[PDB]
Amino acid sequence: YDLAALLAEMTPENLHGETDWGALEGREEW
Amino acid sequence: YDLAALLAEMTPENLHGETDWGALEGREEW
Amino acid sequence: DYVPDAGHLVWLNFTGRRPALVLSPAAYNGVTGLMQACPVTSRAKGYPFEVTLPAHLGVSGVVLADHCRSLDWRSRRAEQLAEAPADVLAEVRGKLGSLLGM
Amino acid sequence: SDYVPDAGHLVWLNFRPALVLSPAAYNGVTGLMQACPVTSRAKGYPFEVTLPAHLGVSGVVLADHCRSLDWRSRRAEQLAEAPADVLAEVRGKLGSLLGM
Amino acid sequence: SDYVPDAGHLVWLNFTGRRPALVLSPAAYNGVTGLMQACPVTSRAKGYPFEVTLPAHLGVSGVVLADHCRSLDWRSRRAEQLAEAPADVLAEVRGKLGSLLGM
Amino acid sequence: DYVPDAGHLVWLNFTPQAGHEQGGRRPALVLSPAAYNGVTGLMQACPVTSRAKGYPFEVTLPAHLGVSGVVLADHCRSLDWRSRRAEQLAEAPADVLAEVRGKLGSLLGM
Repeated sequence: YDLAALLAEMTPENLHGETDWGALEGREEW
Repeated sequence: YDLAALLAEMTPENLHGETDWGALEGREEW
Repeated sequence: DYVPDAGHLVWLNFTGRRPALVLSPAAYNGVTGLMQACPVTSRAKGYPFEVTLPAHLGVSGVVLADHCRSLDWRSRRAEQLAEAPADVLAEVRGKLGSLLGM
Repeated sequence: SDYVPDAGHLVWLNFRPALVLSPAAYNGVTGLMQACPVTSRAKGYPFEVTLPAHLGVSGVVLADHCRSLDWRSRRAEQLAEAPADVLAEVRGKLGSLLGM
Repeated sequence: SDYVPDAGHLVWLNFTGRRPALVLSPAAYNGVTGLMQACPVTSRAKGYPFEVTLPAHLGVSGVVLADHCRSLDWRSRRAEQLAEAPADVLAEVRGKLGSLLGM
Repeated sequence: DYVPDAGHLVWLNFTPQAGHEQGGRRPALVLSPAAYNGVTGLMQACPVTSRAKGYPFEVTLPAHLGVSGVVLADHCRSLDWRSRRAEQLAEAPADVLAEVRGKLGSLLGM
């Protein structure tokens, strides 16, 4: 995959924010 | 409304992309 | 013979497709055939520019105050759906005005 | 590449010159901006603000045709900085139109 | 309770609800640390270029977000397998994510 | 208007702001490039911890960077850096960034 090809396809209309995994759990560092 | 306070509440998790109004119509210039 | 007025909620066509809150006054809208309006969406996220519509109006959701745009309401076949209360209009204008630097 | 439009910039956009109203603090986060088109004067454009000379583009800003749009997909590129009084006058006309 | 996630597994993971995720790290690492690197499945495909579709026969509702990979404690989130992704799905996820990471 | 770039060491202010080093303000090494970070508001970053206990995915930071410790390459994660008020701390040398990438790539099966 060409990174420039990938990034050029990103638009404000197709973004996904950070996945919600809730609070930190178990041995997760952050 | 203080703009800084509004802008500080925006996150990648609550953004709304550009509203799709389809093609330009009539006297809409752009 | 309908002319959208400030505070109207209208259906608007796009290529009746989508509701919108009219901000510009009928004096401008009637003469020009254009209007400034903000889209209504069901997808409420807590975005700071969202403005919640009250419950029993005939359309649900939030107005996106920062998504205002000039639209040709004649060509898009604007049809009145309901009217928003004065406070919703004031909150949309206040939030958009903040963004625009007014 | 690095460019984020700021309030008062004139920019080229694909679909071409536009005046940016919203600040970079909004524009860079959302990828959207509020901007008005630049064109030539016409009787049918009652809310025009004339541009001064030597800005790379001449004409009028159509204050009443301001709109939200995605500037990243349109390959926004800076053109110049409009003077503060051009921005203030556009804001003044658009604010009146919006019922503020 | 014997289960240890392995690379290519699709697992349910809890959060505070549950959602599927594609495991990228190998069971050898996952079993000894109790952690794993996994990419979330999202139900809303938008044509984002890091979305990776899954073959429909897997019965997963949504697409993998290859750039949303993160370390997760699969024991405390009660991972349970629901399917296994084919190798070409893994290759596409890793190819897109490796591109973004500068590999 | 800072946008993190790959190789940057940044401060991320996670929700427990109080308590300083006992709270959520963490340093991290950014792996994804600014051309992605600035558009999405997200980034792929690995956390930096002050103490190394010799695990195979640790990458030690050289001295005098302005932050000390180890990059935990196996804890790399996609995250929202805009909400966490990312602030640049330092620049990691290219050999640290290549070693973190090599270790994470091995963990991810590349």
